[PDB]
Amino acid sequence: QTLTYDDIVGTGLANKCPTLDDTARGAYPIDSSQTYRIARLCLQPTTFLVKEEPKNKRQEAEFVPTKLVTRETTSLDQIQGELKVNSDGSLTFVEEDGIDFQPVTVQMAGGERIPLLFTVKNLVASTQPNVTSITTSTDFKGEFNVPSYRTANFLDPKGRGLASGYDSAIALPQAKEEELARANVKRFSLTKGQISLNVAKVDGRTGEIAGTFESEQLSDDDMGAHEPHEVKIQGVFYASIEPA
Amino acid sequence: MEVNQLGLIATALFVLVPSVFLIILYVQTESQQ
Amino acid sequence: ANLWERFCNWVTSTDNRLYVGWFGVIMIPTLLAATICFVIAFIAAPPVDIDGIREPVSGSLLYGNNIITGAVVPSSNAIGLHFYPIWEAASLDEWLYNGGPYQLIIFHFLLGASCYMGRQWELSYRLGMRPWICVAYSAPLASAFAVFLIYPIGQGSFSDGMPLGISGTFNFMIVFQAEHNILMHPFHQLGVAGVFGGALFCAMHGSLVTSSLIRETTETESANYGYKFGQEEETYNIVAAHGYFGRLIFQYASFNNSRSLHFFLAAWPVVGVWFTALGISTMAFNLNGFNFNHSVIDAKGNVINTWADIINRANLGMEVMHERNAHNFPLDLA
Amino acid sequence: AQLTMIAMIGIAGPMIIFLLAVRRGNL
Amino acid sequence: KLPEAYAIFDPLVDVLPVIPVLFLALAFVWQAAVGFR
Amino acid sequence: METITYVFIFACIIALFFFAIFFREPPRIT
Amino acid sequence: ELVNVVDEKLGTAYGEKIDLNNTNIAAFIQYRGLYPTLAKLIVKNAPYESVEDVLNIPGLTERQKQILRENLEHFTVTEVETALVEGGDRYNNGLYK
Amino acid sequence: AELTPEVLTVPLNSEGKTITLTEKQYLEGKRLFQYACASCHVGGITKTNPSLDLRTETLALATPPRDNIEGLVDYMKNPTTYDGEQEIAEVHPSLRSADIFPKMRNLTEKDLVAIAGHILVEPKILGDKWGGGKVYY
Amino acid sequence: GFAWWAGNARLINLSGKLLGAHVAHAGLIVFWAGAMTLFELAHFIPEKPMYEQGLILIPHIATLGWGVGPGGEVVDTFPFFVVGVVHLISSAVLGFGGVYHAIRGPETLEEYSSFFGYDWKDKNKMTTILGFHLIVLGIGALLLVAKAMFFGGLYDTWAPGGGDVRVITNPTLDPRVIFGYLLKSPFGGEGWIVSVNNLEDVVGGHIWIGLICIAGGIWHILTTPFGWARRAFIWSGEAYLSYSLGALSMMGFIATCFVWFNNTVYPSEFYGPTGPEASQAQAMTFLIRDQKLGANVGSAQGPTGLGKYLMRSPTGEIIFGGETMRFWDFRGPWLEPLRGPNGLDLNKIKNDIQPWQERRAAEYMTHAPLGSLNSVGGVATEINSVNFVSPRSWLATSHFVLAFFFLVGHLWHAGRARAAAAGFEKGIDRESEPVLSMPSLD
Ligand SMILES: CCCCCCCCCCCCCCCCCC(=O)OC[C@H](CO[C@@H]1O[C@H](CO[C@H]2O[C@H](CO)[C@H](O)[C@H](O)[C@H]2O)[C@H](O)[C@H](O)[C@H]1O)OC(=O)CCCCCCCCCCCCCCCCC
Ligand code: CLA
Ligand code: CLA
Ligand code: CLA
Ligand code: CLA
Ligand code: CLA
Ligand code: HEC
Ligand SMILES: CC1=C(/C=C/C(C)=C/C=C/C(C)=C/C=C/C=C(C)/C=C/C=C(C)/C=C/C2=C(C)CCCC2(C)C)C(C)(C)CCC1
Ligand SMILES: CC1=C(/C=C/C(C)=C/C=C/C(C)=C/C=C/C=C(C)/C=C/C=C(C)/C=C/C2=C(C)CCCC2(C)C)C(C)(C)CCC1
Ligand SMILES: CC1=C(/C=C/C(C)=C/C=C/C(C)=C/C=C/C=C(C)/C=C/C=C(C)/C=C/C2=C(C)CCCC2(C)C)C(C)(C)CCC1
Ligand code: OEY
Ligand SMILES: [Cl-]
Ligand SMILES: [Cl-]
Ligand SMILES: [Fe+2]
Repeated sequence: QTLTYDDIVGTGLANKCPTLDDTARGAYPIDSSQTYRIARLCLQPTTFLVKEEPKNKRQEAEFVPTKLVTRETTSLDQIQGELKVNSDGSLTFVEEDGIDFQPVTVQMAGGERIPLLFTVKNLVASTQPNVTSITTSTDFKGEFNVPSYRTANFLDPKGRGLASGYDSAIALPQAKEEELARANVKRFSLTKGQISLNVAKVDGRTGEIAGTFESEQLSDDDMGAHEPHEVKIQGVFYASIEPA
Repeated sequence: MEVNQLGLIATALFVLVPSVFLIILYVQTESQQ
Repeated sequence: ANLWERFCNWVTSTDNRLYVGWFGVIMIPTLLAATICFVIAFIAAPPVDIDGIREPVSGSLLYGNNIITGAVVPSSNAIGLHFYPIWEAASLDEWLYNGGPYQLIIFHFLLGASCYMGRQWELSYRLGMRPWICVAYSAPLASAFAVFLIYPIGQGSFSDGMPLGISGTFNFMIVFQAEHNILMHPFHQLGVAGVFGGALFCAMHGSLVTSSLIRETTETESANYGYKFGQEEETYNIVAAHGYFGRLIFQYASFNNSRSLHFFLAAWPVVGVWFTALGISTMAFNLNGFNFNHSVIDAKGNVINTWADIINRANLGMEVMHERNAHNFPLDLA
Repeated sequence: AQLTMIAMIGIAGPMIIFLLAVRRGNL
Repeated sequence: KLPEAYAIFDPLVDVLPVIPVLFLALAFVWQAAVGFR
Repeated sequence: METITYVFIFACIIALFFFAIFFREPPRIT
Repeated sequence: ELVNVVDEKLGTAYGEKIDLNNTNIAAFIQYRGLYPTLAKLIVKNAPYESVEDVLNIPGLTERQKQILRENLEHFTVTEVETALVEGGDRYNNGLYK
Repeated sequence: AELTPEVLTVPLNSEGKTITLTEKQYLEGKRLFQYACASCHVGGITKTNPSLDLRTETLALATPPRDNIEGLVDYMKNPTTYDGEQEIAEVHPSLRSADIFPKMRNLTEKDLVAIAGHILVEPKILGDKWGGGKVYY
Repeated sequence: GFAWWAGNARLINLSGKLLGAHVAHAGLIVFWAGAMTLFELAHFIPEKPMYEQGLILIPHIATLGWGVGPGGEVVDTFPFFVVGVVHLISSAVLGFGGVYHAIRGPETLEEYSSFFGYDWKDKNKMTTILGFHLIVLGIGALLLVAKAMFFGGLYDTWAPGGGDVRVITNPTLDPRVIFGYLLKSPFGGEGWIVSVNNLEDVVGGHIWIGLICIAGGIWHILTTPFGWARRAFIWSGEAYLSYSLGALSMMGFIATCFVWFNNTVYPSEFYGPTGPEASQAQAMTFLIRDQKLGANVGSAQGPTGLGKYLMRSPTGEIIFGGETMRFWDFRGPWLEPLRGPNGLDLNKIKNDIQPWQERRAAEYMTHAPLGSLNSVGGVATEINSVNFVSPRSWLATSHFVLAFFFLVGHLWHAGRARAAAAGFEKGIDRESEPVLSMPSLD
């Protein structure tokens, strides 16, 4: 059975991606001729890991765990896009559209808030060659775009912005402006992230797949005010495949 | 925060000096009776 | 000698230094809960995302605030009117980011103050008093209900209730003026009449009684030692006060009856504050102050501005600036 | 005119007091 | 608008809802007439 | 240092309330 | 070394013509017969390397092409500015009235 | 200053002709504009789509030109998008859509001329305030 | 004992003049209901929504199924005329009775008849009059049921095809549903009984209420109060007044929130959109407009980083963005067709928004319940032109104000009742001041 809105509302289930049965160890075969889309792609994070900074030389900092403070507002869903077959048997998913970002802030020990734009925007992801069947060993690896957490109209607390706002620290009329450059000049970062998607379940009949995902991206830089942190997201996904 | 350094002593004396004045007056009142 | 009757006897006892009573049985715990949470949060709570846009606002002394700028910050707009007790949060960290202390403090407080009002009725009955001091207090209680509960109900969110802070109070009243024009609303004007008028009559009545004290002391001593707590005779000459004040205005503008005088002193500010409380409460449902924007036009149709239009320019400046990152659409409908 | 009818209506009440007091009844 | 057959009573009906207010006023005429006994 | 000052003054006011209520000049009839 | 990239862009053709790669869609109301239909097409099929590329949008009727020709000289192209085109800002840049 | 025949003289068509309204027609039109249009169009803006306003310069760049009595009367009958490419009677009030916008039912032809005349006259009186929005209040 | 300004307190123990005061005052009520309907109908233009016309009574009659057809279009005004005339006429009969009993009738009833006479301290007689009135109210509630099931139905804003008058054949009887509402949190997304959102539950709850009221009426005719109740209460006329002032205050507060939030038994077709509805409508309006221009509304990141048009509630449901994130608990007939199980459905948004929903969204965003005391519609900074204040604000504000004064009246009369019952309502007996006989506190 599939539920109605009034069954789900306020449960938190709306933030959970669909699960496949543990019986679902199939294979979805790929007619290299035919074309396919991804009708629905759903990414549910379960774990937010943030890289520490180790003070001194190549002491190689670790990824430490964090507390989510923004509640059940994290999943990406309704993502759709071309699933292509390439010359060499590889499959490539090209994202077209969807609810493909969520702001998240997590809290590290000591209380520091780390906000991030958890996203797969412009995801291009590709299997190995000679797939011919999607199976419980298929791996998609891809990269995507991570635009600035805030967009250009964002005004900081003293009225400063990029596409709007003051261009100076108006409360300090005759302060020397060079110390303030990084806070006064907002810039808009656009970085790249990486995702692996590991299929662990397949319903051959329906064309649904599910499994596990790890992605790496940068946290918010507050329009260039401070340097970002590297974030690692772990979680589970769900897609359904359709002939084109 | 980059607060005024003399705020502290300004505050301490603003409390201390008038309060002490009242305490002197009260204690020597109580020991008349 | 029955155990419960003994407890009922201590609860309602008039020999306790502070009266407890049945209302006090709710009041005490609820006010301690609200107070202790408020003090802890005012000192040490981390920034709160009041407008639900992941733009946290620092309210507490440890996070860079002073006494004037500090606040316990209202709960997140993402929550709206939803109930956010601690146990509905995944973690205290979550609850703190999202503004949970504000809900704990204001609901315990409103409960406890409501019982404070009941307690006033109740001790009056145990002492054989007339009962209506609590009707007087219902004017400030209603005013607290308006800014902490009624206005958030009408607007759809505790994020638009009054912050528990000094500068937060000012933010509240500025944004209220832009969205409602409380100044042009008659119920606020009676509030001002209630509060100006009460300060006036406070000063008059205090000056008139002091003017007419009966000489009972020397120049070396406080006149106040001429009243002895519980003396039967009045300590001033109300006929001398009436004779003074009647001549300053004219006879029949001055009270000769002390009971009418003191009732009048009770009624004036209580009623004006009832109205101002009802003004907040009705602007909660957007029945706003008078709008005379462009009401005077010349014979061609030119707008001829009035002071009301200058007010509107100011109101516009507050409107376009407040919650500057929170609006995506042209109308700020709540 | 609506000013006509609310005059005949508004005069009714006071007329009742007037008639009763110049006939000296239970007021 | 009222049914055509009652159109004649339009201006009476525009004044009717204020009549309960007038009963409040009336209690004060009465009490001035008896000296606020 | 500013935080400690604010909390110190606040705490002195609470102490003062305690003394003003429980260690007041008892009011005595005449 | 820190510049505001939206202010820099105002010092290019962007600050005097409708820029096919960056300008928000409301600006196409400025000239006749361009909004909403062609403006929708133009924004969807950006970016462009020269102004004249607009005419190779598949689907144009010959009247649509004519309208574009009458307005080629109000158009410019400049490098896509990420800040002007992320967030869907070419369709709604937060400015109303 | 006053409401003179110059003010009240607006274009009838795109050919060049003019009609001169009366004070009666103008006040008529203002009144019907409040009845039928100001809920969205107060002050010459458009609440539900602020990129399109009732400023004369905007109407003159509409396809079918709408900066004349005829353009406007026509629009109130068979509205189009700004480029004239699609009819929009299903989501904009007009006589063609008077089943679904009942307020248009009792509008006579002369009511349309008054409304259209108010629209063209008002910007001559208030200038930038017509269609400028809150910046000019 | 009482002054002219407390003059009605002189009726406390005059059951005959007090019957007249009550009946004459019930006449004023019926009179107002009558005149006001006729005043509204005299002013009513059917081609204008009711809520552009300052109508508060006609929408109550329409909601009961009279005068209207599909979509709330008014189709026949004669039931509105009838309701006003009948009320109007019936007030003369109450007014006649009222001034008869206040002026000429027996000043006290008890001498004339032991049935109609009462003494406030007679606990059996008082519970018996309460019994009778409980039954009357039970009947009143069932009249609503009878209309809904046997005399035309009621208007149903939720009926498919724009809303319509619909007869109710399967009222909800399940006590879990009906009493479930009584147990729902009053807080957001919950709504206590203000969340009732279908006519089946409305009609079912009224069957229950009528039975419970009739059974209680009968219970209170046949019983006298138990000793725990006898010792718990004050038994005096002023004390009964105070209890009822408490109850009407409570009910006034409830009605305030009902007309502010509920759009089932206050259809927005008639009353205008609720505050939340109009706010949701604006987000819908600009989602529709921007998507028509090519915007991908699901993927548009807004300035803060939340979705410009669409984001997630705190429990995950896809909802409208911007400040209206506070209003995501709103449910309405023009918007539910876009809801799937996870909240608003992006494929329904991209493909299946109809024109009627575009019109309704635009209509409601431009008729939000904001306006001035002098009926200038909209936000406080808008210029004169649109003469509109939502009936929902007029009814919400008016009943807030009345509810608050009745709570004050509750406190007034309850404390006085208590003090009068123990005998110190007139002040402190100098010769026996209770404080002077207590030990001092310190
Ligand atoms: C004057 C006359 C009247 C006399 C009145 C009586 C006088 C006595 C007055 C009492 C004064 C009490 C002061 C209250 C302090 C509240 C502390 C708090 O809440 O502190 C709670 C702490 C805080 O927990 C930690 O809280 C942290 C919060 O951190 C935050 O705070 C940090 C600073 O600490 C940093 O800022 C950090 O960055 C920031 O996020 C993290 O979230 C941790 O994960 C989380 O574990 O938790 C703990 O373990 C708490 C233990 C409970 C664990 C839950 C188990 C369930 C037991 C429930 C017990 C209910 C009590 C019984 C009731 C009655 C019984 C009969
Ligand atoms: C069902 C409702 C109800 C009932 C039956 C009573 C009944 C009574 N009250 Mg209570 N009362 C109520 C509600 C009610 N009250 C409410 C809601 C409040 C709070 C506002 C009070 C507060 C109150 C006080 C303070 C007192 C009473 C008293 C009394 C007694 C005498 C009252 C009298 O003679 O009035 C006479 C009527 C007047 C003097 C006129 C009142 C004028 C009002 C305030 C103006 C309102 C005008 C309106 C807003 C709009 C005007 C428009 C304009 C065009 C005219 C009587 C037993 C008295 C008492 O204790 O007796 C035991 C008393 O002292 N009442
Ligand atoms: C709904 C409002 C209301 C009602 C129903 C009443 C009713 C009553 N009052 Mg209260 N009262 C009110 C408001 C009200 N009062 C207010 C606002 C005040 C403050 C001024 C008072 C002050 C007051 C005092 C000071 C006293 C009363 C008393 C009384 C009772 C006797 C009156 C009497 O002797 O008539 C004498 C008056 C007349 C003979 C004048 C004629 C008035 C008639 C009834 C007007 C009817 C006109 C109408 C259009 C006719 C329709 C007829 C048609 C239907 C057939 C009566 C039951 C008295 C009482 O308790 O007696 C013991 C008393 O002492 N009242
Ligand atoms: C709740 C209101 C109420 C109450 C408690 C009373 C009580 C009383 N009245 Mg009053 N009276 C009332 C309303 C009320 N009356 C009204 C509304 C009118 C004007 C129509 C009168 C006119 C009136 C007069 C002229 C006289 C009384 C008399 C009496 C006494 C004897 C009644 C009796 O046995 O008659 C017999 C009872 C009946 C024949 C009852 C028949 C059924 C009734 C009429 C219909 C009930 C249906 C329903 C509940 C309500 C109407 C439907 C409507 C809502 C659509 C008694 C104290 C007499 C008295 O005391 O004088 C010394 C007297 O002469 N009454
Ligand atoms: C107008 C309505 C009305 C009124 C005034 C009364 C009045 C009275 N009833 Mg009756 N009663 C009624 C309707 C009414 N009843 C109906 C319809 C029924 C049928 C169910 C009953 C059944 C009934 C019984 C069976 C008994 C009474 C008794 C009594 C007396 C004591 C009341 C008491 O202590 O309760 C005060 C209330 C409490 C002590 C308990 C509080 C319980 C509530 C539910 C708490 C919730 C409050 C909450 C904040 C509000 C939200 C509601 C929530 C459920 C969602 C008093 C005379 C008693 C008596 O002496 O009978 C002879 C008694 O034993 N009544
Ligand atoms: C100034 C005086 C005043 C005025 C003019 C109003 C006016 C109004 N009130 Mg308010 N009210 C007031 C004072 C006032 N109130 C006070 C002092 C309180 C207490 C604080 C309230 C508490 C209150 C509540 C709790 C509610 C109202 C509501 C309303 C509205 C509807 C009234 C209604 O339908 O009653 C109902 C009518 C009756 C009870 C009379 C009997 C009706 C019978 C049973 C109907 C039978 C119909 C049936 C279907 C017929 C079918 C028969 C079939 C077989 C043919 C109306 C605009 C309602 C509203 O809209 O709120 C937003 C509402 O819910 N009022
Ligand atoms: C009362 C009868 C009127 C009149 C005379 C006009 N309107 Fe509207 N309007 C609305 C919207 C959303 C648009 C944009 C349509 C589009 O192109 O997508 C318009 C547009 C107009 C115009 C054209 C203006 C231009 O610059 O070209 C004109 C002349 C016009 N309208 C006149 C919205 C609304 C409403 C929202 C419910 C209402 C009501 C009206 N309009 C009413 C009227
Ligand atoms: C429906 C109808 C009807 C009915 C009606 C009626 C019922 C009426 C009545 C009415 C009335 C019921 C009236 C009354 C009035 C009154 C008034 C007019 C008042 C006045 C007042 C004054 C003015 C006051 C003053 C004063 C004084 C005296 C003292 C103190 C001070 C003062 C100043 C306040 C008829 C028959 C028509 C028929 C048709 C329809
Ligand atoms: C007691 C008293 C009082 C009060 C009183 C009362 C409250 C009254 C009542 C009365 C009443 C309550 C009245 C009413 C009346 C009514 C009438 C008399 C009716 C009639 C009507 C008619 C005539 C109608 C007709 C018509 C029709 C049918 C149709 C439509 C149109 C018309 C409307 C025309 C006072 C306080 C003052 C004083 C003291 C004592
Ligand atoms: C119709 C309807 C419905 C239903 C409902 C119902 C069924 C209801 C119920 C109701 C109820 C069933 C109610 C209850 C109430 C109760 C109360 C309100 C109580 C009160 C109490 C009190 C007030 C008390 C007091 C006291 C105390 C506490 C102590 C001792 C003393 C005294 C007694 C004083 C529904 C919603 C479904 C739907 C819609 C419609
Ligand atoms: O006024 Mn303006 O309106 Ca009531 O919401 Mn919309 O903005 Mn925001 O959050 Mn607090 O404040
Ligand atoms: Cl702000
Ligand atoms: Cl918004
Ligand atoms: Fe005094």
